[PDB]
Amino acid sequence: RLPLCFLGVFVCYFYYGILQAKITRGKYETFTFALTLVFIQCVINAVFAKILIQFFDTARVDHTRSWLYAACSISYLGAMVSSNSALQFVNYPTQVLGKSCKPIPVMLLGVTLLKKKYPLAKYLCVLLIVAGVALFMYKPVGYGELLLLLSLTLDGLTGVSQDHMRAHYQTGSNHMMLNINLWSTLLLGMGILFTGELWEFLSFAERYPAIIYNILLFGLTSALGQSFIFMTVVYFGPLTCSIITTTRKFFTILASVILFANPISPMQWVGTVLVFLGLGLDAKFG
Amino acid sequence: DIVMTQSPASLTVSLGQSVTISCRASENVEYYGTSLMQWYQQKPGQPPKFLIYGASNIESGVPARFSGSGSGTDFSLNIHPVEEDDIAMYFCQQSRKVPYTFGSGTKLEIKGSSGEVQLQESGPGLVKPSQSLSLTCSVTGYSITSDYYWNWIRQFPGNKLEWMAYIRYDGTSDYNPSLKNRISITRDTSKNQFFLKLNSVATEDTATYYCARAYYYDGINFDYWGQGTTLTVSSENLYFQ
Ligand SMILES: Nc1ncnc2c1ncn2[C@@H]1O[C@H](COP(=O)(O)OP(=O)(O)O)[C@@H](O)[C@H]1O
Repeated sequence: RLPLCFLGVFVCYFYYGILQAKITRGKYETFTFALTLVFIQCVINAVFAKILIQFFDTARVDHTRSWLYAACSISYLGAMVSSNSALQFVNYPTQVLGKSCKPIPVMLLGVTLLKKKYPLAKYLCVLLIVAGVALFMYKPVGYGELLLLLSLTLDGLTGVSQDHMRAHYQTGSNHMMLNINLWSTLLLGMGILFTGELWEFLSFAERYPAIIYNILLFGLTSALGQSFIFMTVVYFGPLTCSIITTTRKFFTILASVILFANPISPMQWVGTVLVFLGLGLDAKFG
Repeated sequence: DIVMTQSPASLTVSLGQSVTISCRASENVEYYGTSLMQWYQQKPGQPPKFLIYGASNIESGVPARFSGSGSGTDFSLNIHPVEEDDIAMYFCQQSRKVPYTFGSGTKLEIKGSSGEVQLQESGPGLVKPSQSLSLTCSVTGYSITSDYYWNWIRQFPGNKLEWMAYIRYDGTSDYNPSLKNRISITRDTSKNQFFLKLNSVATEDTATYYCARAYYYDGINFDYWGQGTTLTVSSENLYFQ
């Protein structure tokens, strides 16, 4: 299962990033409607999850409490908005490397709240993976790093909530995805309506209807990814999903750099060898 | 469906001894590292009492004497300082799959021998075979539109429990797939009742029917039970007997 999930998430999110860059950097005026883009993505993902439930998991009955889904959705939205605000306040690469350090906060929050215990081998493997990924990514005053720290904390809280949900309610992947996406859609729609970006985005889309096409395609990609991601969240737990995401980002960066043939600095060599060492140790004892 | 087997049919123990009751499932009952097991205690002529959920968590208010252990397809319930109070039948239930099942039951015996939810069940005491039947469970002290599953269960002669069906406060209902074609569960919030209807009851349906309230946490737990109503299906009228 793990290789299949890795391959699917990697390719789907690579195409997702390509489409997101194409839409954002089109310069048709400038696209300053990120919030409505996330809202559309959430709506499409919710519709896809409903279709999957109706076609595959009709027999199952959801047992999770609604407030748990609401809490998970608000935590995820808070993480997203904090990361975007930090990116606005801080240079792009630093935000990327900060978001790459998800497993550490996820594990720490899990241990502190759910009282989970992990073997020190897992601790060392996760620390080594995170350090290697950070080192491989370019490595060179506050009030901008605090936002990244808050985003990491909110991501850890989301992981804790998902772990508790799956442990004590056996939540299905499709149900979890659908409910989280519905709550996120509600909150984002309320925020968009209040801020008024809905009308500006609608006028922008009417001026350039072609965007719609890409948007739809873009949204579809996200759906697929979320599915796999949520599967990885349920079958293996949030920590494994975080590690998978970080490793996927590292592999994408490594593939792009080697394709561009950018001189690989020795520090990047140490980073990649460390990432491989940690991944192998985790797999041998995973 | 999963079949639960309890190795000791009946255990003879002395006061103060440690007793271990074993239960085994036909299939793994672990869902993402948590064992979906429950243990109930039923005294004679009384509804089963909820004791343990998750195979390791003692229900609040239960004495610390009881404990649960095991994993995979083997579980055990331990009572080290057994007293006269904990003399009853013990049932192990699995919530891993929709047709929740109970073990054959283990009997324990001694040598030398407005502030809560109230449920009341009503229904005919004697019914001829092939006649549609309808039992009504009325709830007082609580509203069936709040967050709680309301289940209909039955116990055959021999103390072999069998979960018939349930309805959630949202109206979502689940049935035992074996009986999904024969029974139907409905509710009436105006009177705060819920009804179970059986079509063409046969002689095999003789049993004691309980209506219980359960909350889902690490599996479905029937914390609160009704007093049970008997139902006898016979081809003759019971008179002067
Ligand atoms: N533990 C998780 N729970 C829910 N969703 C997750 C989890 N991990 C990743 N995801 C999803 O996968 C996507 C990964 O995005 P990511 O690559 O982290 O964006 P960025 O590169 O801007 O940090 C997110 O949009 C998120 O919805």
